[PDB]
Amino acid sequence: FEEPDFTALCQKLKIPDHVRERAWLTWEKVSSVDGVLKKKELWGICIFIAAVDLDEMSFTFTELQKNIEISVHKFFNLLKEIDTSTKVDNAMSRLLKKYDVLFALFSKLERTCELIYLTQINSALVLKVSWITFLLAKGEVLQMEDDLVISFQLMLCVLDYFIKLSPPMLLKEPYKTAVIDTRIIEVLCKEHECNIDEVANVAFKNFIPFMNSLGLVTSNGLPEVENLSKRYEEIYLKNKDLDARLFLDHDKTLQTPHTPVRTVMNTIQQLMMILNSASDQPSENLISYFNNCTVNPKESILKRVKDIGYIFKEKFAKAVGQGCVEIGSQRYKLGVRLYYRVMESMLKSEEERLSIQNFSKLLNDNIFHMSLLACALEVVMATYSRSTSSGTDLSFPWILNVLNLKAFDFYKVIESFIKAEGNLTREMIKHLERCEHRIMESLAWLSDSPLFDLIKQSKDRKSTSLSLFYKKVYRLAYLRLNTLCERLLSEHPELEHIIWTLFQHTLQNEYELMRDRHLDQIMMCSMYGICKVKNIDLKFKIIVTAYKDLPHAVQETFKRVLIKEEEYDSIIVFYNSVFMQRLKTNILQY
Repeated sequence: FEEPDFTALCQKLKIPDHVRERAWLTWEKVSSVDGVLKKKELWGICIFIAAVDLDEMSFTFTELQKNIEISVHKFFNLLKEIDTSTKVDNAMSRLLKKYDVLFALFSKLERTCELIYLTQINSALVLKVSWITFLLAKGEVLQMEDDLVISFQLMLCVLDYFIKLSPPMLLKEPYKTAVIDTRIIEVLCKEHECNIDEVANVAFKNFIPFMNSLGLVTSNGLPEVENLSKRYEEIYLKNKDLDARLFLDHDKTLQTPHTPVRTVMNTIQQLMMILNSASDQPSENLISYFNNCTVNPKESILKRVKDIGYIFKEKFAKAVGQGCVEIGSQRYKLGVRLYYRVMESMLKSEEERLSIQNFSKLLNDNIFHMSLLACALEVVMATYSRSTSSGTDLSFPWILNVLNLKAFDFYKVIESFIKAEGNLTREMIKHLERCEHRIMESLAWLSDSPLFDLIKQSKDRKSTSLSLFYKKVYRLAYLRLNTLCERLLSEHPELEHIIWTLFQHTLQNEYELMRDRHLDQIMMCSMYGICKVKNIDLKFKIIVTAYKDLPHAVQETFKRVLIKEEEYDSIIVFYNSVFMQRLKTNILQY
């Protein structure tokens, strides 16, 4: 069956035989299903799929792109059509993220250069050397591969270095009459809404040490452009990544309210407003409430903060880069500034309501403090990340594993936090609400979770935390169930309430099915399970396609579902083996 053009492409990418024969088998099963269908683009994608699942990348992703002449986003889009394995999805995800971040940074770099150098050692030269230098500097200090902020501050340091190297003649007027001194790193931090202390730490701890490892290749300040270019190529060929040097030629392979970096840099200043009066220590009023307690909690509170900042900036560095313990430090400080601030707002607001000053059960509750702290930290960590409406591994629920805090417990504080801090931006509020959504949809239903005891200790007839939670889950569950129903079942509106009854029945009387599973999986199975006993043609592929268009739905939710303990399959396999096993004698009634 193997068309020659395919075997040709396979050869140009040095594809091994097992990979060739699996790239082809994939092309067979894909053309077999139709709905997508030049046909060369799809071939390389099949090759790429084969070379990821088989752990045999004999080619760099840029090489593949050079051959099927596809754009990065286009490649990604087309891949969503194919029933690719989760492992491919991870691969393309990481690659998509890497590209977007790199593109943003490079765009920002090239944009800034045209405003520093009047156009014509010269501007074109420094752009090349700054970018490749940064490219190498990035790889040494950062282990994230998609952290916009630290990368950008790093890039600002690189830029700073080469502006001074530049003769002031070809510099534009702010910078020209400025290198004649250290005002350059200030001007940038002003022009780009960056903290001067954040940048200076990166320069001292990361950028400058790195440059000092380039002495053998630098003459007259300037590193050898070509030696670095070769040093980068060595790493590009190794990761089989994308050749990021190509941005310099505006290479086609890499062509596609505020551009991505200024966006995130501004929300950071928005956090600097909110905290422009909060010390990293309990204020005297905070200390008042402490002293006005039955048991003075100040000892346990100052210690918890110390203990957590240790586990934090360590874990931070484990994920961001070992040479970044100090930025983990200056992130955590911000969290503490917020944390103490909100705690003062809470206590004060609580005496306006309770007319007392002894808040001793509250202030000595260990779970309450960890909650409030994890929450202040999250606001901070999210302020520093690329907005997740494709986020990161520092994204929620990263902060929950650091503090060893159960998601349910974390959820209970969100509402009071938002209200206690009247200065949270709408975006921060919206992000916290989405955090609550994840706890509701899956996290609180994890195997080790207080929730299942609130449920067990309600299987009798004092339950109130359990009821407000269930009321919030239902709202989420029905809202999702309903947009799905209107899209897929206009012609049978009588089914919706029926499904919802089965959905409710499961969350309530079969909760031990949600254990380490996802709410939307119980939703999708409920639609299907009912549609079948009432003989409506609604196959899972249809259900699952509609599911993807939901606000924050991810493919892994239907591709990877817990069947037996430590056993993951598809939602269909889940439907038949487990979901129908427990609910057989309930869907009888319908």
